[PDB]
Amino acid sequence: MELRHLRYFVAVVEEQSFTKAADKLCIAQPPLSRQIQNLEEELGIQLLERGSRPVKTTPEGHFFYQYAIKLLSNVDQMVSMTKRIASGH
Amino acid sequence: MELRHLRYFVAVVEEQSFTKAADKLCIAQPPLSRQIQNLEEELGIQLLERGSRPVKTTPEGHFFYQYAIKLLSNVDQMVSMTKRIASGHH
DNA sequence: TAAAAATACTCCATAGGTATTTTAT
DNA sequence: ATAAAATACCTATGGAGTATTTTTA
Repeated sequence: MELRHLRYFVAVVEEQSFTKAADKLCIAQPPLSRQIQNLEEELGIQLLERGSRPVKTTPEGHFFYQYAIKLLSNVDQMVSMTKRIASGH
Repeated sequence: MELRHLRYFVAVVEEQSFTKAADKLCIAQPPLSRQIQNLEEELGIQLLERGSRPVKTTPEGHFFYQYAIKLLSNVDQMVSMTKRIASGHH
C-alpha cells in the first residue's frame, strides 16, 4: 500500500471512469487498472463493482474511499504545517 | 511522496540511526539515506540535523515525525476496519 | 581513531506504456 | 457497434545492492 494506490483509487471514484481517471492522472488506462487490481488483491477486498458503467464502489469501496480522501487531505496539511515551521531557526 | 518515505523516516528517527533502521527495514543503509534525502529534497526542508552520532530531528522533523506516526497509524486503522467489514463482522 | 552517513556506480523489480482483446452498452 | 475496461507483453525509471570514501563523536 502506497499513497499512489489511494490517489489512483480516489481518482477513479470521483471520476467514475478508469479512462477519465487515467487522463486526469496523466497515465494510461491499463497501468492504472493494474494498480487498482494490485490494491484490491493486496487487501483481498473488492473496492469497485465490476460489470457496470458508470464505475461504482462496493459498500467496502465506499467506506475505504471516505478514509482515503480524509487521509490524503491530512498528508497535505502535514506538509504545509511542516513548511511553516521551517522558518523559525 | 509515499508511505515508503514516511515508514523509512519514522524508522530512522526511532532508531536514531540510519544503520540500525536499515536492517530494521530489511534493506541496506545507502538506499535508505537516498530515500530520506529525496524526502527532504521533495519537501525542500531539512528534517534531520546535518551531523550527529545520536541522529536527531530538527524541529520540522519532530513535528513531521509525530504527524507521520499518526498517519501511518491511520492507514492501519483504515485497513483493519475495511477488512473487518469485508470479513462480515460489522 | 573507528563507528556511522554519504557517494559512485551497478542491477533489477516494477510502475508505466503499447497492442490487442473482452465486456457491457 | 463501439467505447471503455481487461489482459498480455514490453520498456525504463528509480528503488535497492556492493564497494568505497568521507565524516564527527
